[PDB]
Amino acid sequence: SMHLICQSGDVLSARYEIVDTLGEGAFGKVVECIDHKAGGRHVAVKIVKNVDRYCEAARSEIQVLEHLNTTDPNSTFRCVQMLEWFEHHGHICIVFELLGLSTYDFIKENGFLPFRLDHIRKMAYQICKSVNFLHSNKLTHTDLKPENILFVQSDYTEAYNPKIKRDERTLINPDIKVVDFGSATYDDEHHSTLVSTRHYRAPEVILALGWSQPCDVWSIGCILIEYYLGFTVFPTHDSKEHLAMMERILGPLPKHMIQKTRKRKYFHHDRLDWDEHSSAGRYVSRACKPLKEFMLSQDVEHERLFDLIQKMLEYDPAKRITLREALKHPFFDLLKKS
Ligand SMILES: Nc1ncc2cc3cnccc3c(N)c2n1
Repeated sequence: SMHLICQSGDVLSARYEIVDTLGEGAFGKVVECIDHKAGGRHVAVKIVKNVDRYCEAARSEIQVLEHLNTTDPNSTFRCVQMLEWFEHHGHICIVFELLGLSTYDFIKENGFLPFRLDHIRKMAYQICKSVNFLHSNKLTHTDLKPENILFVQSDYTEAYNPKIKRDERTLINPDIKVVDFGSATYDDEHHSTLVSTRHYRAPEVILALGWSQPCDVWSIGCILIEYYLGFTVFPTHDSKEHLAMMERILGPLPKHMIQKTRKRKYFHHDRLDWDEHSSAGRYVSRACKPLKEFMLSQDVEHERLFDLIQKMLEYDPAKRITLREALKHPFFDLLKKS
């Protein structure tokens, strides 16, 4: 039914002409449109599947963006601006400023290669500033991932970089914004037991110990390592394998978190019940590595990045670095006068 109303040429709300699809999910899709009542300006419209789960998420997102766009009308803190919302043939549609590619599509279309370190630095700072602003307003985003970070403009120059032997796309401007506030939760709201997309899920979430702001910090840690590597660090759908991956990369989970989890399935007597010599086990041993072994250079800037990531990927949420502390980290010094 959604395909009936989201095609090129369609006009929504007697105003917005659909050009093309920007992205799709189980929530619905986002299409680029020409706004004929605003001079031809292109915008992005999110058309939400007509399903209670996703409908409530959209009403929720509207609430949250009205708050944030009011607090921060100039978008100093880099949340996407919502321009309008409306109903179209029973579907909630939310209009946003049009942005560039997500950091995920860019990596994908560039052959799954990493970003340059100086871009990672600017991007990381903006992500941390943005989400920290959410945290100031008693909000957790809960679904941070590279699909939900978008370049403001994804214009690029090309050069034959013979370090790979292939034409290369290089970002002109690495500014980003954060999108997708339909899972965002206030400190006082009910916290659902399963949040975040699998690969960016914090261990307190997987183990169902409760969560709040710190789980975003774990997500940002994952995002940063993917920017550095150009691939997903926890490419698994299974929770136990995910936990095994964490151990191979970050070492054993804290005894005290294991004792507390309602998810007894995953464990035996204080250790993860994981057979290293199994098929999946041997894959994890050879693929996954201790964090620091992923570094591509001993150069101090690389070390600095990896120190920050390590602190974002602290298992115990109570000990995990906060974004307020993260913004003062030495990795970011190169962005400041002195
Ligand atoms: N290019 C572009 N521009 C704005 C967007 C807003 C969005 C707002 N919420 C979710 C997804 C969204 C997108 N994929 C967007 N894509």
